Amino acid sequence: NSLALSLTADQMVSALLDAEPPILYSEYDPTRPFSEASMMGLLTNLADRELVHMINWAKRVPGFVDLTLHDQVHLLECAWLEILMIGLVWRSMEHPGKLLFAPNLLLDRNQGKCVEGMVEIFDMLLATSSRFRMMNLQGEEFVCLKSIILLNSGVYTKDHIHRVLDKITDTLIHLMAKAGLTLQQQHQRLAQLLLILSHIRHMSNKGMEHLYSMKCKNVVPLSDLLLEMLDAHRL
Amino acid sequence: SLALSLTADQMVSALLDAEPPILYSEYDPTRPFSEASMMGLLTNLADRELVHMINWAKRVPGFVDLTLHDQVHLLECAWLEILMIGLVWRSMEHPGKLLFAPNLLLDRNQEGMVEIFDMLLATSSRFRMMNLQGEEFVCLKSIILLNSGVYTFKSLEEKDHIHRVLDKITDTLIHLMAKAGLTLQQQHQRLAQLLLILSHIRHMSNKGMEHLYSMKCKVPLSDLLLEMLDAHRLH
Amino acid sequence: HKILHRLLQDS
Amino acid sequence: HKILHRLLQD
Ligand SMILES: OCCC1CCC(=C(c2ccc(O)cc2)c2ccc(O)cc2)CC1
Ligand SMILES: OCCC1CCC(=C(c2ccc(O)cc2)c2ccc(O)cc2)CC1
Repeated sequence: NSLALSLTADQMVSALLDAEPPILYSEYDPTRPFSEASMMGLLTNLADRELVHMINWAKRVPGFVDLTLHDQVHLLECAWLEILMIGLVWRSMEHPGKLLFAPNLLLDRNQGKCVEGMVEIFDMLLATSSRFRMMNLQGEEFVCLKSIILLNSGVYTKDHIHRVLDKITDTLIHLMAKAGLTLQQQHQRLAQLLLILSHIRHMSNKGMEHLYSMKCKNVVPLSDLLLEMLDAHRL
Repeated sequence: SLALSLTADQMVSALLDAEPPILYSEYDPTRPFSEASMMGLLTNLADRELVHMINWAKRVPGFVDLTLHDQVHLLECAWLEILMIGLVWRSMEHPGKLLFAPNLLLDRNQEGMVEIFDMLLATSSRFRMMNLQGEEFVCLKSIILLNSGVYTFKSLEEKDHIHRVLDKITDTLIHLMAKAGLTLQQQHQRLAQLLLILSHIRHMSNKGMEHLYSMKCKVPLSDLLLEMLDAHRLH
Repeated sequence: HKILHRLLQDS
Repeated sequence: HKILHRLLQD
C-alpha cells in the first residue's frame, strides 16, 4: 500500500511544489553561441546537471518510491527528455519568441538554426510555451503535469501507477475548482492540458531521434549518464 | 461554422456515420509467413485505408472549414496515429493478438518492431480493461486528427477554431460518460485516462514512422504512403 | 501537387 | 550495470 493515495489534493500540491528542482545556470562566458558545437556543448552540459536533480526529484514524487528499482529506472529512461522539455517550456513562458534554457542562456529562433535538423523542434518548443502562456498555466498545474509525464510515459513498456495518476487528476481538478472555474471549464481545461502532453511526447521523440544519431553524438562529447539515457531509446 | 452549433448527440451521430470500413488484407494462410512479406501486406492495407481516412476526415466536424494546406498538414501528421488507434480498437476483443484485418489476426510471435507490437497490444488491453465504447473511440480518433498537428503549422484563426472544436469534443466525451452513470470524479478520471493514452499513441506512431522510413531506403511503399511518410522528413 | 492534396480536393 | 541504477539508491 502507498501513502500517495492517502494524501489530500492540497497535500499533493504542497509535496510536488516542495519537490521542485532548482533552475540551473548555464556555463558563463559572454558566449552568445552561434555554432552547433558551442550550442550543443552548453545544452548537454546543462542537461546532464539537470538529470541529477530530476532523479532526486522523481524520488519525491508521491508513489514513485513505491515502485521497484527497475520500474523507477524504466519510467525515468522513458520520460527524461519530456520532463526536461516541459520544464524548458515552463521557464520560457514569460519570454515570448525565446527559449529560456537558463537565466543566463536565453535564445531565439535565429540561434536555434545553428544546430539545425532540429529548428522544427525549436519552433515546436516555442509554440508549446506560447500555448502555456495563453492558457495562463499555473505553477501548481505545471508540477502536476510534469508528475503525470513521469508516471505515464513508460507505464506500459500496474494498478498502482494508474491509481496515482487518477489522484493527480483529482488534484488538477481541485486546483481548477479552487480557481473558481465552472464544471464545463474544468473538464475543458483538463483536456487542453493533457493534449499538450501528446505534443510533449512528439517533441521528445523527434528530439531524441536527433540526439542519439551518430552524427549528433560526435558533435560534442556527452556524459556517461546522458549517453545511457540516450541508449535507452535505441531506435 | 456549423460544428460549433452541434449538440453532443449530434456530434456522436456525425462521427459514427462517418466511420470508415474494416478493409481486408491480401493475406493467404497457405502462403509462407515472414517479416517483409507481412510488412508488404500491411503497406498495401494501410495505403487503401488512407483513401478512406482522407474522405473520413472531410466528414469530421470543423475539418472542412480549414484551409486545404492545413487539412494536408493535419493528415500528414496524424495518419499513422489514426491507423494505429483503429487497429487497437479492432483488437480489443482479441487478447494477445492484433486484428490488422478480419482475415489477418496475428500474435506476438508470427526486435524493434516486436516492441511496437507489444505497445499496440498493451494499448488494446488498456481499452479492454476500460471497456472503451464506440462513441468514445470516434471522439478520441477525431481528437487525434485535429490535435496532433495543431502546433506544427498570419493570420490564422484556424488554430483558434480547431481548439473550439476540440473543446466541443471534450464536452461530448463528458456527456457520454455522464450518460453512462459515472460520477463527476469518475468522469474526470476516465477523461484523463483516455487522453493519456493518446500520448502513447503518438509515441507508437513516431517509433513506427522511424521503422517505415528506415526500410524505405532498403518492401515497396505506395506513392501515397511515400508522400505521407516524407512529411515526417527529418533524420 | 501531392496525392493527398489531390484527394482532399476531389468533389 | 547502469549509472541510473546507482543514482536512484543514494
Ligand atoms: O533546436 C533545439 C535543440 C533541442 C535539443 C534538445 C534539447 C535539450 C537537450 C539538448 C542536448 C541534450 O543532450 C539533452 C537535452 C534540452 C536541454 C536542456 C533542457 O532543459 C531541455 C532540453 C532542447 C532543444
Ligand atoms: O509489429 C510492428 C508492425 C507495425 C508497423 C506499423 C503498422 C502499420 C503499418 C505497416 C506498414 C505501413 O506501411 C504503414 C503502417 C499499420 C497498418 C495498418 C493499420 O491499420 C495500422 C497500422 C502497424 C504495426
